Amino acid sequence: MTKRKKISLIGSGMIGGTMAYLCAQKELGDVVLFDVVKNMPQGKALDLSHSSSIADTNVKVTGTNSYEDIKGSDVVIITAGLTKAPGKSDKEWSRDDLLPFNAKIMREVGENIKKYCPNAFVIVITNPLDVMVKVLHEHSGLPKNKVCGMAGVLDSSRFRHFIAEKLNVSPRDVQAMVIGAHGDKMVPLTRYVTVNGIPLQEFIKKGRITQEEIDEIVERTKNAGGEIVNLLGQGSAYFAPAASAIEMAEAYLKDKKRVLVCSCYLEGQYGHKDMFVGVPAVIGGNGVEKVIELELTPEEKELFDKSVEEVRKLQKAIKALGLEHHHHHH
Amino acid sequence: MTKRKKISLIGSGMIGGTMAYLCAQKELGDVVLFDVVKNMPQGKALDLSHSSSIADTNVKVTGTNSYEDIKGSDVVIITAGLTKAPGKSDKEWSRDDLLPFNAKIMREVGENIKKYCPNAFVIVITNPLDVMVKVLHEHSGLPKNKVCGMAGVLDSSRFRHFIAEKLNVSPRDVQAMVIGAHGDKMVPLTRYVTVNGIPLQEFIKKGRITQEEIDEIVERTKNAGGEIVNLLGQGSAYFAPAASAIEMAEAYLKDKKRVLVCSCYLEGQYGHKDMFVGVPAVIGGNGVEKVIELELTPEEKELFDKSVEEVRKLQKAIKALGLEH
Amino acid sequence: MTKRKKISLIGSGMIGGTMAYLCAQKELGDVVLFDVVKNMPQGKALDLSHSSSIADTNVKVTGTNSYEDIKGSDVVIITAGLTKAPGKSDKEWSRDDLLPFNAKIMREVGENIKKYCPNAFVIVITNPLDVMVKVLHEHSGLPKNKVCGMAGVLDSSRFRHFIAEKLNVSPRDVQAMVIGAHGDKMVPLTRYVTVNGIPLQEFIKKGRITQEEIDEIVERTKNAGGEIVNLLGQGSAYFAPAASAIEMAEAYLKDKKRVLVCSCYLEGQYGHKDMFVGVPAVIGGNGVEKVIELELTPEEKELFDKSVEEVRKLQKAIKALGLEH
Amino acid sequence: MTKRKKISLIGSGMIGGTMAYLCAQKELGDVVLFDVVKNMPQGKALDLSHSSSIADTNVKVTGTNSYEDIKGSDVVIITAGLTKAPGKSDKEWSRDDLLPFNAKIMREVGENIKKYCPNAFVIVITNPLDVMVKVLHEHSGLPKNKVCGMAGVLDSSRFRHFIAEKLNVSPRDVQAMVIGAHGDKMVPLTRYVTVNGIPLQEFIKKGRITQEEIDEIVERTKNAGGEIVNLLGQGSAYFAPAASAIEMAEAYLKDKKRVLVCSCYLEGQYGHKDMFVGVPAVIGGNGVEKVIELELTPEEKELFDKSVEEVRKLQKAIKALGLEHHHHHH
Ligand SMILES: NC(=O)C1=CN([C@@H]2O[C@H](COP(=O)(O)OP(=O)(O)OC[C@H]3O[C@@H](n4cnc5c(N)ncnc54)[C@H](O)[C@@H]3O)[C@@H](O)[C@H]2O)C=CC1
Ligand SMILES: NC(=O)C1=CN([C@@H]2O[C@H](COP(=O)(O)OP(=O)(O)OC[C@H]3O[C@@H](n4cnc5c(N)ncnc54)[C@H](O)[C@@H]3O)[C@@H](O)[C@H]2O)C=CC1
Ligand SMILES: NC(=O)c1ccc[n+]([C@@H]2O[C@H](COP(=O)([O-])OP(=O)(O)OC[C@H]3O[C@@H](n4cnc5c(N)ncnc54)[C@H](O)[C@@H]3O)[C@@H](O)[C@H]2O)c1
Ligand SMILES: NC(=O)c1ccc[n+]([C@@H]2O[C@H](COP(=O)([O-])OP(=O)(O)OC[C@H]3O[C@@H](n4cnc5c(N)ncnc54)[C@H](O)[C@@H]3O)[C@@H](O)[C@H]2O)c1
Repeated sequence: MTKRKKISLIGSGMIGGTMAYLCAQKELGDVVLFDVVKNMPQGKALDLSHSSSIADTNVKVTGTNSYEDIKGSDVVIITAGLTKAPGKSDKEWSRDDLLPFNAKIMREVGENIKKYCPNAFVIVITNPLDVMVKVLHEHSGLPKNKVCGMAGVLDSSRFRHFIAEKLNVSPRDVQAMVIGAHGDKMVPLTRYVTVNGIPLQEFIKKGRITQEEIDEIVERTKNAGGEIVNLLGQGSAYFAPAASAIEMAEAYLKDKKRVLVCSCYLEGQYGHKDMFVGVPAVIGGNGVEKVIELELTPEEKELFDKSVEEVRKLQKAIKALGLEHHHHHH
Repeated sequence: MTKRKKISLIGSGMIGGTMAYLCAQKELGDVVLFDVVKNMPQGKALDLSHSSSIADTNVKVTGTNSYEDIKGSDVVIITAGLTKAPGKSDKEWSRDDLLPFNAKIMREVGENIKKYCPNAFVIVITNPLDVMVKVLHEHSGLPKNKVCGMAGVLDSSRFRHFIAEKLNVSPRDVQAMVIGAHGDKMVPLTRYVTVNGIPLQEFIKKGRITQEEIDEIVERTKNAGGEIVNLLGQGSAYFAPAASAIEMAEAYLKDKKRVLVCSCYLEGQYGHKDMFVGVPAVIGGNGVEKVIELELTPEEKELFDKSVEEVRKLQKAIKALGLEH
Repeated sequence: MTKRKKISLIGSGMIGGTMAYLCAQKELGDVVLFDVVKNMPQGKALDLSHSSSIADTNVKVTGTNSYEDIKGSDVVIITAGLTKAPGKSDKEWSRDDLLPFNAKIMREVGENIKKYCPNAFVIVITNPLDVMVKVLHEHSGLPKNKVCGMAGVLDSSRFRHFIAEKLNVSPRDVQAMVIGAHGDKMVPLTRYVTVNGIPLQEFIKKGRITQEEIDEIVERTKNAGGEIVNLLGQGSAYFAPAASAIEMAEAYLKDKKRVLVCSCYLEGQYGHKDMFVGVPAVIGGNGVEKVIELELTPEEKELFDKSVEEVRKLQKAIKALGLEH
Repeated sequence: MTKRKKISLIGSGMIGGTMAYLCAQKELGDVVLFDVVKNMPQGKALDLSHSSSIADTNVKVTGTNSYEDIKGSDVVIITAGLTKAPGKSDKEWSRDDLLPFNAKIMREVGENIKKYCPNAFVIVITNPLDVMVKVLHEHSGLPKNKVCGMAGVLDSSRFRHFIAEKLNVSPRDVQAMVIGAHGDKMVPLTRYVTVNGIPLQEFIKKGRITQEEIDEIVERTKNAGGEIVNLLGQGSAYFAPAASAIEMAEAYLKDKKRVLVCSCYLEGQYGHKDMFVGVPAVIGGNGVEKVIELELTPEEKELFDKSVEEVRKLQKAIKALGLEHHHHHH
């Protein structure tokens, strides 16, 4: 027969479980919840199985501590890693501090994807996002188009939400993109914000929103992750991160050709190569099918290049870790 | 108790039945299917009721030949009318030719809404759309914000589909608007086409689409209705018209504040007043909450004004039939 | 790349177009609308394509007059055929009278499936359903588990709707099956009707429904198709038939293991073999995965056997037309 | 205008947030997330707002620490309370130990519903469920039909899932009910389990499932909550509890006339009155529109009555708490 789709969630914490719940609600495919922690993914998987019965969906949800259970996955979504570095206050939370904790996890996960599901589409969520996706790509041996990072869909959703709230319109009808690194140097593209294709500038000229208010929204978008960390007190955001990665997964599974901002492998676009960074892309059954090259103004391009320089600085730290290949398997 | 929403579909032909099906699938509210043809709406309502059981939804679908069954409707959607004028060929199909048959029907429907459901949000579909909506409005007594015509969501869906197909991207990510009259002088707004906010011009510059291809798509959008009439051989489009009207209805029922192009009563926007014509609008729980006045270029403004002039010409026929002015 | 599912709809009339609309709303897969009428499926496909843009779904809808476009289909759903026999009144409508017109069409469709998409799961709708499915199966060469007819989900949806309406509960919570032939000798299984597993008998005992009311509902279920034919005046039911077939298709495409009554090839269950007739079945990725043999009472068994005998009589006509045996 | 529906979630912890996410996904109405903990509901509400933008839904999600923000709620769902009593091991987890912690919370919540949204339909989740719903009803002054407890939909979903898994059929097609108290003396109604109306017994007679396997499933259903507590290590189940309460809310909001097992106020049915206990009911726009009286056999009825006696024993403990009315307002 043609089997249900199979989605493995490497990491069964807050984002992992929430993504599994979306998969159950949406009947996307069978789900494997993998974690290093014993019993917990099996417990969440039982709860999620019960929830599938309530939803009248037909979804097997399996919890596991064994990588071999990811064999034959169509999609793999990776959240394995730490959310907050120890000995740091909430207010000084930085994704950058997670780097030395999370890089070695990416190598392990990569080696296991290489062994058990080398044909999967792989979405990395673990921070610091743009360099974690590079480590994973390097150690997994996957095709450049079959690995990407979730960040832009989340950052863009934030930008959209804040603009839509201010204008009092449906967020369906706001288009907004945030490109570059997933961090403080992300680049919300104000000039590209539209309301059903109507430039945001029209609304400014009509006095429905001011430049000052837009500038505030751009900064709120940059700071949104930390805003939620400060309010929650434990961990980080999960409902929107989960939804963002599932939107990407959906695009792959059903070959939708969505235009989504993701951290993608560049091969010369925007003047850069051999790194992953946030750019608009077409996502379909071939994975990252196209990186779209925006006609950025010199000012936007300078912001983007400065963003990329933050990824290059993190990449130097990854190199200073020294990670050998074929550590776990080959 | 708070009751389910009640949606009355005045006209139970192709579009009306298809809209009822969406209401059953989406569990939007109870549905009244009204028509002047005896027994037909009752038959469709039984079929639709069976289909709600299959969908596991909770929807009463009532077919009727009596206007009294529209009492208390939250939303009324009007498709009553002819699709093709008697004695005309398919090749010469024109929405304008429907005018003398359908205008009288709008008057009658309006009179009934006025007594039975004056607080409804009313969506007109019957062609020729922009003048039909004005007849309905005038004879119903409804507030200007509580009546509109479905056209621009359909015309825009065509523009979006054709652009998305050429670019090979999801239509979710194509924004395209068509404003003006729902007819040959509709105005597909090429300058406003975006792919997730990215101007279509960027894709031209990169050679992903040519200006000639866009020009073809613009004309294909204008001609889409008659293309489908000629292909089908019977009637006219209905799957997309139904979905477009239901999108509008959902925006009202759930106070969504959608930005949708609809035929709206103008009160000076674009330099025009006291007609309905297609414009971007915010649709929510107060109906047409705002008409958005685009910063049209002089050339776009001219195209819009020539579109409005087609509505004004049709309105002269309405006045000459004794149906208002 | 793993491609989208491909669903071919052989017949692009009322049911075929409505099923395409569900596929577009539900984003089930790309759709091919095939018909012998030139240009009509192409027109509907354009309309449906526009409607997918409105739905924000990602669905190619292709209309065609060429069987070659069914190549590689995952699912094929067959509605090609007549709905009413020429020269008969509505009051005397009988599915049996369609047999000599529609049987030849099943042969032709089968021959094409055999070369172009022999690995498809095939759902037959064309009437008279139980014998049409057997002609298709025989001339297609498909495995017995890969072909079935849609009938029992529709008949059961009617039984469910009528019971749910009388009890004033959600039809989600009514389980009712109708087995046997899709015709006047269908068998609504009163003893198996439940409300969330609670036997209907409990509601009789409490006076929420009477035996006379149930008896009326049983007959209304049997007569439902012809009731809708008489009300509509044109054609026959389509909203519930479409939804029923799409429910079946979804069970296959997503390996759901739904328990649905379908016309299935019997291999000794109920004491019968080598015919298709309505039985409860588990539908999943291997098609008809299991026929469930109910513990019928002697009286129920007799009703089922008399239903099977109606299929056997129709099959004699099939043999006499030279279409198998 | 006719406003969106308004759903207030009193308690913004694991179940509360998860219910808010379902409301955002399903576009059920605007959501108020109330909690006594400062900042946390506001943080979750931001994350959920972002997720609504991703979902293309039109949902306002507000976090609050003020009861007045529940004014005009159509539905109120209460999870306010403790999940695990202190100083107890996971293996000895009991809903009964939560009683003295949670009763006073119910009085406070009730008094505020009375003041701010007396026309709401109220779904209680806080354990120990059947007596918490009684405390809430007593102190809120709501109509008997406008308050109920979520338990049976969850317990029944579990019974359904386990049966459906064993038979390898869609859980849509399994009907199973668990009635009585939400605890160890719940009563899974084996005789009423059906597969599209086909008695489970047919499947036993055909050898597709054994009585021994059914008996195991009945006990697994009784123990399911504790099973998940043991596996998770922290807190209790949330994905299915949330889904269960939203299914009940949906039934109300859209007047669906669903047949759902809920903890309902009895007025003589089953031989009992003036308590809430799990029974099948029709749920629609009038709330609990009908309690269905099953034709229980004497053996099933004995199990049900013993279940009710557990609720009566908890109720005596509630009485021994002594709670005065008009403590917070009136
Ligand atoms: N974008 C737009 O605004 C579109 C507009 N249309 C128009 O919508 C209208 C309906 O199209 P279809 O549903 O396809 O046509 P249809 O012919 O299938 O149905 C029209 C129904 O109106 C009924 N009707 C006629 N006079 C009536 C009366 N006084 N009251 C109640 N019902 C009455 C008829 O009996 C018939 O069932 C046509 O005028 C057509 O031109 C259609 C497509 C797109
Ligand atoms: N429960 C059931 O099994 C139900 C069965 N039916 C049956 O389904 C069939 C279709 O019903 P509708 O869609 O309402 O009819 P319809 O008349 O609207 O469409 C049938 C289509 O089949 C096409 N067709 C005829 N010969 C063909 C050929 N060789 N190949 C391709 N297409 C061809 C026609 O041109 C037409 O478009 C009828 O036989 C009807 O009795 C209908 C309702 C319920
Ligand atoms: N936009 C973004 O890209 C974005 C947004 C939010 C969170 N994040 C990141 O996502 C990651 C997960 O966040 P969360 O809230 O789900 O965290 P969490 O702490 O709730 O869960 C992470 C899980 O990873 C597991 N884990 C640790 N090591 C592992 C290993 N070697 N293999 C498998 N599992 C392992 C842990 O046991 C834990 O269950 C964090 O790195 C966080 O910074 C990124
Ligand atoms: N089937 C059932 O009925 C069922 C199933 C699961 C959980 N539960 C119960 O649901 C309740 C909630 O579980 P959870 O996992 O969401 O717990 P949780 O600890 O994650 O959240 C409970 C929240 O209640 C808040 N709270 C405490 N006192 C409050 C007050 N006076 N007002 C408002 N908020 C207050 C807390 O601050 C906390 O955020 C528990 O009592 C648990 O036993 C019942």
